[PDB]
Amino acid sequence: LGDFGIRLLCVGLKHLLCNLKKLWLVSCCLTSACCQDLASVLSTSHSLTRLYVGENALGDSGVAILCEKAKNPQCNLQKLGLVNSGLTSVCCSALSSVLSTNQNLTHLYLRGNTLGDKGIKLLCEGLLHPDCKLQVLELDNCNLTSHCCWDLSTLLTSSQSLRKLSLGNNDLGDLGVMMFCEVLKQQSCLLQNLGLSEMYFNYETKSALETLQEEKPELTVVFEPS
Amino acid sequence: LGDFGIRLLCVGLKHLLCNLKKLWLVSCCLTSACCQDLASVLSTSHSLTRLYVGENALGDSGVAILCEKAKNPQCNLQKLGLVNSGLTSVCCSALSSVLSTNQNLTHLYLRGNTLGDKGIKLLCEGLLHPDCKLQVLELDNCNLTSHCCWDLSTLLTSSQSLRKLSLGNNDLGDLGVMMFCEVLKQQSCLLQNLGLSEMYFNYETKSALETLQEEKPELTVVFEPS
Repeated sequence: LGDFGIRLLCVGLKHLLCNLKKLWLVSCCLTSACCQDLASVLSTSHSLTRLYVGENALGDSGVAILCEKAKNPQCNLQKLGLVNSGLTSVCCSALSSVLSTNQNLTHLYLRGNTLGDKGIKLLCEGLLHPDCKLQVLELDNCNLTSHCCWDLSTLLTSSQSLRKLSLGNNDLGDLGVMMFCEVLKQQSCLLQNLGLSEMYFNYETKSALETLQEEKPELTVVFEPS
Repeated sequence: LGDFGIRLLCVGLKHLLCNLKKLWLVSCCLTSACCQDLASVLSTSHSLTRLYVGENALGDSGVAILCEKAKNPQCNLQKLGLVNSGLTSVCCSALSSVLSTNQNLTHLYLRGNTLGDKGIKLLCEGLLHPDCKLQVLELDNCNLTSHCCWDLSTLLTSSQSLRKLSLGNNDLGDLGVMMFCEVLKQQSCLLQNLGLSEMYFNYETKSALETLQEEKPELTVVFEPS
């Protein structure tokens, strides 16, 4: 269902009496060209809350379009599946704007996007905003490294809305993770799965993670690979 | 004084009654080809203790040659200036062998060599050896990152011979440095300049470094850039 298919599909999505709530357009050979129509659906639709458009060519220039309308505080978007969209840090300022302004957005899935450390810093500007209500943030293969741990650490204790943070298959660094343990103990509200899957650590780090689960029993799970 | 010049120079260096102790061949348009002759000088010379051959094309394949003779426990080499020699982690196993076996080697200067984290791991195998007597190790622009901090941390407290460690212009990470502070306090003998020059840190890290100097007064200096 390439870009043209979306132009046609959006005819129904923007239509009155269209009560569709969840729409998956994952891997539909889409490009940023279709974002102009999807953005309109997000703006006008009274019912669409779950939009999954990852595994597409909706790169930074595409997300910026979706964000221009998704940032509207009256938008009903709750879950945004911009997974393997080929995003870079370039559009994280747009995602940040949406996170900051759109109080209805509770789940954002960015895995597969090579956002790097710059992207995390930009997202944090929104995530740490008092009006951000994001609960679940997924950051697996996002090409992150240890230099972003200070910003992720900030989110772990400073974001009062965040509940889950699915860090994953990226070379984050085991030392960085040990820092997370120390800060999470400081009354963090991040009680859901912390990810860190497919991420390997030395002994001291693994010990720290096991300790965290015991010392902070309100935490659902670390979910180490071994 | 290219490789040929060295072949001629070594005639005097290998000669009896040649009491030369310090020789600088820095930036002399040398390649690994000359190492065959320099290595012979190191093996036979009764007086040469200071050999500086950096800023040359004496890459990994060149160092391996020098190491083959410098590793000899009867070698009089004390300072080895393999600075900007264009070395990679490939020859660090050779340098490790020298550090482990040659008890007369007290200063090793590797700045400018893109050794990376793999190089540090390999050097540590030698540096942490009970027979290693190295006192000064220079690692400035060595293309290191935060993933080597566990091995450097081990070096900081486990090597009883090391006195100075000139970490420098590399993106080591400020979190990594904070770890160094914590371990140095554990009766480290590394009381000389810790380098970390031209390396910029966040507030918490700078505070930790200033604290280290106050809490561990036997430490000569951290030497932060600001």
